[PDB]
Amino acid sequence: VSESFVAPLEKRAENDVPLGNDVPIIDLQQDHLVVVQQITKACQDFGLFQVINHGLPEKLMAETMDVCKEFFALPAEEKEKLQPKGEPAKFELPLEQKAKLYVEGEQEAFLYWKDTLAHGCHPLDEELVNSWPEKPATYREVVAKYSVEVRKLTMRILDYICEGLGLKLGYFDNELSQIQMMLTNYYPPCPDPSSTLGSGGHYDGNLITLLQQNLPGLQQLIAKWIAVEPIPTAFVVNLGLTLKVITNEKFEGSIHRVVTNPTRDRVSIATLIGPDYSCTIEPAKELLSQDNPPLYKPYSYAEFGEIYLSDKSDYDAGVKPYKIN
Ligand SMILES: CN1[C@H]2C[C@H](OC(=O)[C@H](CO)c3ccccc3)C[C@@H]1[C@@H](O)C2
Ligand SMILES: [Fe+2]
Ligand SMILES: [Sr+2]
Ligand SMILES: [Sr+2]
Repeated sequence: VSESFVAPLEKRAENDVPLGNDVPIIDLQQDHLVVVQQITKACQDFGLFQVINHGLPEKLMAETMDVCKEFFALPAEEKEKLQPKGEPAKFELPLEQKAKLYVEGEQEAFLYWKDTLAHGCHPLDEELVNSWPEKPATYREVVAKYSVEVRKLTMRILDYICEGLGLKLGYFDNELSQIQMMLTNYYPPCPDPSSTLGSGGHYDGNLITLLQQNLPGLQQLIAKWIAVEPIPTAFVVNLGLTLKVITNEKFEGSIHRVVTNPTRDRVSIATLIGPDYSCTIEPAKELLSQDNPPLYKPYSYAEFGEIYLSDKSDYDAGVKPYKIN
């Protein structure tokens, strides 16, 4: 592989990462209180769980994976239409909601073995959808339906979380969930998987992420890495750094990475829901007391975003400046 993609020695993945047998798989068609309790335990102990029988149509999940794979099968001349000034966009502010192809890495500067299609999904209007990919022909109609359904499921999970925390229902149904970035991640086969990463270890900076996958490669840090079993009809729920802060660390954030494969490609669909850049983030005042003092001072999501996207010296470098007590 090009030296551009060689990860620092300490960040390279070992070849035999064990299956995470303790990753919670939560059936959302259990009794209401059982679902609340199981989600609450998973958020407190792990910060990563899968949801099944989640009410999002399996046919739509399959049709969305199909059109996402079809997009990444498009020729160069079509993909160039999503490369501003002839190259992929960077994950930096301002993060625009129009569709672009993105490159990502860390500055021992190296690049992730990954192509990402990203666009906003909320609110859905003619202007936003007109800024989505023109090809494949069915991308817009399928992904419009998918984005509405994934948001519906995310808001159900956030209200289960509200009941678990003792927050009012709809606590996150506001500016805290206003941004919905859909990241379609393409991992082509890699000649040297021992030296590269599809995605370096990270928290998602946002509130909550739902991830759809068909093939292995996703791993979680529990200094022990575990493999997250692909269930094609499930969503992986990753709690973000923003929810870790708002819950005053009552909930864990998911630290995860993606490893490369020498033989086959992989497509994942990540729906990243979180605050508008104008938001002020702080521990929920409703949960604070002399026994539970705030561990973070209030901060600008925009200010956090700039640090989160640039400083990868530590997983929580984004929130380090705002730590108190
Ligand atoms: C591996 N990368 C991490 C950083 C970046 O994330 C983003 O771009 C999100 C998109 O909501 C973001 C969150 C919080 C602040 C700024 C950006 C792109 C991807 C994600 O999987 C997480
Ligand atoms: Fe992520
Ligand atoms: Sr180009
Ligand atoms: Sr257009």
